[PDB]
Amino acid sequence: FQGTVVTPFYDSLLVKLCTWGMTFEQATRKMRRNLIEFRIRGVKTNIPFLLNVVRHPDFASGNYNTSFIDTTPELFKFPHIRDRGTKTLRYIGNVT
Amino acid sequence: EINIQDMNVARRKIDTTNPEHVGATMTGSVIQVVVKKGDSVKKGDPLLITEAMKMETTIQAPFDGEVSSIYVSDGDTIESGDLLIEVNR
Amino acid sequence: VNGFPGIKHRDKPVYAEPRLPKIPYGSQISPGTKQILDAKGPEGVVDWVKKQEEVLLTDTTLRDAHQSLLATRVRSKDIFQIADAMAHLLPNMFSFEMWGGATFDVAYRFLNEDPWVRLETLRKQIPNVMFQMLLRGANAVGYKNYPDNVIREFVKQSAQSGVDVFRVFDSLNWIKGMEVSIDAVREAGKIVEAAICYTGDIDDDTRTKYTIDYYKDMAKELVAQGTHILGIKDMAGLLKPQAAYRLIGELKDTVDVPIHLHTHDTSGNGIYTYAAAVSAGVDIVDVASSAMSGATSQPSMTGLYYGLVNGNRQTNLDAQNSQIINHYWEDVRHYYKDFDNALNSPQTEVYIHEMPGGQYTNLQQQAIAVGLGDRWDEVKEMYTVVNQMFGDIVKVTPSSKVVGDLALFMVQNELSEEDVYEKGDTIDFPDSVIEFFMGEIGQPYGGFPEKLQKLVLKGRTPLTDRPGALMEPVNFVEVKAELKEKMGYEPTEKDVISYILYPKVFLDYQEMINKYGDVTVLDTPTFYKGMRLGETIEVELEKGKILLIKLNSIGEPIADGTRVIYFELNGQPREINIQDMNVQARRKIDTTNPEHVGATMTGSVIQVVVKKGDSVKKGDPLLITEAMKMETTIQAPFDGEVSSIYVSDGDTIESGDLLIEVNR
Amino acid sequence: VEAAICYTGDIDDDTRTKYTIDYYKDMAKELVAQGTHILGIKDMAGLLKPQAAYRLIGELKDTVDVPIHLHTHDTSGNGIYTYAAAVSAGVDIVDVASSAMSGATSQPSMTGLYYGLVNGNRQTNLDAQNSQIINHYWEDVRHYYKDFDNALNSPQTEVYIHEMPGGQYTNLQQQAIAVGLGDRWDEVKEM
Amino acid sequence: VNGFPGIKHRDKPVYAEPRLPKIPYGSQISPGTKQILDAKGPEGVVDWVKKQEEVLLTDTTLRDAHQSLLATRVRSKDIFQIADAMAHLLPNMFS
Amino acid sequence: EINIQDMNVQARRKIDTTNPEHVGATMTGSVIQVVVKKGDSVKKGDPLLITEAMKMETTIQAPFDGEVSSIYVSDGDTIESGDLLIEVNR
Amino acid sequence: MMNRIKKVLVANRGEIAIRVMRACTELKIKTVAIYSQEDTGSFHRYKSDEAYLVGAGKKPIDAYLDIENIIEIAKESGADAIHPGYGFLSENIEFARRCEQEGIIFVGPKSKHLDMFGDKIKAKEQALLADIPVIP
Ligand SMILES: Nc1ncnc2c1ncn2[C@@H]1O[C@@H]2COP(=O)(O)O[C@H]3[C@@H](O)[C@H](n4cnc5c(N)ncnc54)O[C@@H]3COP(=O)(O)O[C@H]2[C@H]1O
Ligand SMILES: [Mn+2]
Ligand SMILES: [Mn+2]
Repeated sequence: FQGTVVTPFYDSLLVKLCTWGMTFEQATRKMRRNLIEFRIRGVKTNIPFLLNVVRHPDFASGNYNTSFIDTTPELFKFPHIRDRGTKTLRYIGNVT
Repeated sequence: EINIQDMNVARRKIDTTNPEHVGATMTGSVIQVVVKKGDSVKKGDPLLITEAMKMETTIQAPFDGEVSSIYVSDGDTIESGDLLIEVNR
Repeated sequence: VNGFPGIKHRDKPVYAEPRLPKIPYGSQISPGTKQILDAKGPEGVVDWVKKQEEVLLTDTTLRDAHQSLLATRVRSKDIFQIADAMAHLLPNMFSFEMWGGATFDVAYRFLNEDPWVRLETLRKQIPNVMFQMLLRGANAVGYKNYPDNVIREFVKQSAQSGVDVFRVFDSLNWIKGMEVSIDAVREAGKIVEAAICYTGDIDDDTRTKYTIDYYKDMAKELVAQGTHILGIKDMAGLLKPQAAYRLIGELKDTVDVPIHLHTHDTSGNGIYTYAAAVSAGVDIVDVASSAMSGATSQPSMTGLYYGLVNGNRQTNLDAQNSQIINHYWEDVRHYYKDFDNALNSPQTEVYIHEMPGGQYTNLQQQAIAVGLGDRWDEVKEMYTVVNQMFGDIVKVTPSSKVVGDLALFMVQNELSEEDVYEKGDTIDFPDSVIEFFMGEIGQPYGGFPEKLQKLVLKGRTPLTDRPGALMEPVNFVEVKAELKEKMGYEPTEKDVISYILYPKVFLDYQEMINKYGDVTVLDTPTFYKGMRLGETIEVELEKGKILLIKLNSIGEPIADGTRVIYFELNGQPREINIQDMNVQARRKIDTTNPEHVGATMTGSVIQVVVKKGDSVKKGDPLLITEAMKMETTIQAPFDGEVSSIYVSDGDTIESGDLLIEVNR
Repeated sequence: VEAAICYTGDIDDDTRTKYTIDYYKDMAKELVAQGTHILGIKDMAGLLKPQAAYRLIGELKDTVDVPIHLHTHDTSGNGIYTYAAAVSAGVDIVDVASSAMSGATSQPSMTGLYYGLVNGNRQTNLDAQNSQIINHYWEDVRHYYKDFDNALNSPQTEVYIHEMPGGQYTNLQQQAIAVGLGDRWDEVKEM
Repeated sequence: VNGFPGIKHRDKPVYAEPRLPKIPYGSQISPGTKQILDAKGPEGVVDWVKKQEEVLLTDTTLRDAHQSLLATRVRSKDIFQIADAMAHLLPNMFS
Repeated sequence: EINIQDMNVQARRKIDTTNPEHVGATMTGSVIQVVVKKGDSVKKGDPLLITEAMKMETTIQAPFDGEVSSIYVSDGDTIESGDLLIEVNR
Repeated sequence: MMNRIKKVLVANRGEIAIRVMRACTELKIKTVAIYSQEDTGSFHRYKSDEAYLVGAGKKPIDAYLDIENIIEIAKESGADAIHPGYGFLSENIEFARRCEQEGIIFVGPKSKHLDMFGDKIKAKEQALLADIPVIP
């Protein structure tokens, strides 16, 4: 929740996000949107990784198994953050 | 919240409930600060050295961790309870 | 923001968490005197006491100790916190003195909490040891005289709510004065400990008024009047050790009830006097925890234990346990520093002036207040003189106040004893003196001095009976109904009695808890000092229901001094408004917000025409401003409600300054 | 020369066989032999209880033929009572302070002692009123030293367990707080 | 400007002037134990003590009392100020 | 040295104990009412101001005959014992 | 609506603690959270009718494994049942038995189920007995 302090002692879990559809594909579209729509600032999250999983066509297909993640190194390439906001605030902060 | 270094510039007390807050034990001044923000430290490691009627004491890390904010500088006058350094677990 | 009333406003210190005893879950409380009383009544307790070879102890830590040292400010929260350990660790006390004296009105008046609640809560936490109170016979815990039915009702309630031993005294040693209270305690099934106040010096046969025979005869009368235990109340700490041995020794040959001695350690000889009393066979003595003992308080319980452990007669106290309870008070006492102003060394002048423990600190205060701090020694000398003027009286609340009021009055007006006798008919004496000589606090031993009575009374006619016997009984039904209208809902019997005893403060209390809630729950440092920036506290509303509160920042004041305070409560950000009663760069309009009304030009404010909350229409006048003395009227840009105001008449302003906000 | 014996332990407890009355008596004899004019008994921790004082002084008066000078601290709150016993046993000289600088870890009040004894069979030669006058000065002067008036200033009966002399208690709590052990002051006392 | 070493730096309070005893000009100091010592030595003092029925008093106000309560900080100025009254008003102390 | 009224104002002074012209707060509280103005002429015992201490009122009196000088407090002002409140010239 | 369970102590933290508290409230059951020192600000503590510090003095994970203190709290609060969520004590035989001893319903299977499905071999033995395939 906004204002919480995550500690290192227990699980990191912030929220379990679940999506439903009449079909798996419908549920998949929603998982994608919702993962992207989340805004969480002050700590890093695993969302970039979940998105990679949920967008990967092996996931969409429904044919994956125990080894999928461990043998799919594309899942560990991440887009560069766009943090134009944050930079703009550093500038404003600095002149101020 | 973003951090900005103020190039051209009341003293805070420890929140007693938080053990990450390292406080002055006694009234005096700070002779030397031995660590930097970000440094990694182990239980008992030296954080800073303080003075009390000129008799030196070394404030130690209460546990293993990473040094966060520093609220005092060499020379600074201090009173018991003053928050000096924060050490994240 | 504004500090606590009556003290220097200073930052909340960083306090040590108090040392609490670890009581293993499911340890059982041992039964003690409360069980004996519940089973076999007063006489069963009395019989039990007679059997005890050891000296028994009453513990005054929860009442008299802090009345003497900390102006009765110890709050309930701090008392409830240690109560459970007291039940487990100190189960052999005769009693805990925990109610009466000044605690009743101080609770309501300065602590904003309810003494009945204190009594009832503690009663559950300590079910094994008798509870004891101090009752002024004539008027209970009140500030004046009250009809008999009031005194009777108070006692009835006190007894029901859990008081077991009533130590009943009268300020002049006037037995008649106590008769109602004594009878009501008998009627209620509880223990009567009627007390004789000690004064003078029975080892000096120069002093023929308050002699051992006086004390012995008074003992006999009180047994006859039907006390179960005989109290000796040495309120000024005047009873020296060799006098105590004789006095107790002789009283044990004279009456056949147990004796209960109460002293103060003002002179530093309290323990020694207790040692003598114990050799003479006294049954029970009054002690406090070490850390709340000494000086104007009771002697240390643990100090007494060790003073006697190797003698022929001991106390039944577990030293180590008492030491553990004591650690708590060592720590808690720091909270009350602003009230720990008693000098706290021996003070042997008491043997000359005879001011009781509390009144010394108290009367020094009034003397300093009134500009006489430099002449405190004269005032003490005058107290002594005035006591002689009154024929040598017993001095304890309220008789003591009379002697004090006159002593001040005469130093303030440069008046000698002779001047009073010469010019008394043309001098207007303080009301307490008039009331005293009218007999409104009862009849002194040896009667009033005639010459001085006539000169104070100024024709008025004394009474010779209990002021209260001649008072109209109170109609409880009528009062209850009056109070219900005032409170806005149905009061309890206790509410009613308190209202009657203390009407102004009772209603001030109600106002206060309607506005701020039951602040009794707050930890004492927060009660007295609020919070530091960045601090987090935990407020226990109730078992299991805790508010976790953090102070984040304090906003800048607007014109009327209102500030926004920014808290988090249980993770919820909360902003509340507080008027800063004593305020020691000006904000620009946010140009995007048309609710912001800004100075058009550089000048000053002549007049503000509206108030926060006022309702306004497009074009209405908000304020008038000046520019090289040519006036302009700033108008409402639209219909709305006036919000915050950032300027005051006279204020200098520059174009762009935010002046007023007008909500749509 | 007032050579002194430091008092420790508890001669009324015959569990404790090291520092017994005979120890004190033998040590008295040696010091007279070594040529002291007055015998000092220095009870630096305030451990000498009243009944022990009576015996100890009483017996020492039968043992040596020099005057005895008793010094205690009022740490436990029983100093006066202990002085009263000492005086009944014929002690010659005792150590007191002005009221306002007395009690707790200091000496018992001179004026308090005077009044504790004035009606007994043996007195002090002090002018009460004059001592009270001197005492007013100290009542006022003591305020100047508030920043050093950090002694706890109530009775403290744990001294009978730990036996820390008067000064060192305050002093050692300081070092403990300094070194981060303010929370564990009870452990330190046990140690 | 900088405060005194070892204490919280705070404003000087406003203090009461200490109550000093008024000793009339020309009052003479009574002789006490120092005279006995000067005349008849240690053994003269010892003999004097033996004759005393009353318990004698040594006053520790100027040393041990403030060593215990005020960390020995009582300054000479405050000690000299009362010393003359001590000589006149407390002349029967052993020491 | 010249006096200028500061029309728009944005630690409190203690009595010099040696100067009896300095009238000081006896106790900690606040000021209910100031009864005199700078320049007013007063007699020993006359009321200067009224102060509060846990809501119990006291009236600070003129220590002697004289002329009221500077005033350092206003109605409502919080005060601590020793604070200089008013000066009364002889 | 319920029979015996008027109040439930949720012996957990975080997500699952909140999950259980929501279910309870929907069934008009009162709830008791517990929280370690280090979770004093954790938001599960805000979602219960009552809350109590648990495991004072213990290391952080141990705090929510303090059987004695949890029971004390359950007893002192009048809890009829304890829901252990997952992790922590949810599969602990001792804790479940201890609920039994105090007459407090353990929201879960029986102690013997925890026993039999605790060691992987006796579970496999039970699968075999139940006649379902297994891994070599
Ligand atoms: N003849 C003797 N035998 C044994 N020990 C003696 C003694 N004379 C004095 N002491 C010791 O000195 C203490 C105080 O003697 P004091 O007469 O000063 O003070 C005494 C005295 O004022 C009075 N007291 C006690 N027993 C007494 C008696 N038998 N006759 C007269 N007064 C007595 O109570 C005080 C406390 O007596 P406590 O024994 O508690 O404390 C006694 C005891 O420890
Ligand atoms: Mn009393
Ligand atoms: Mn010493």
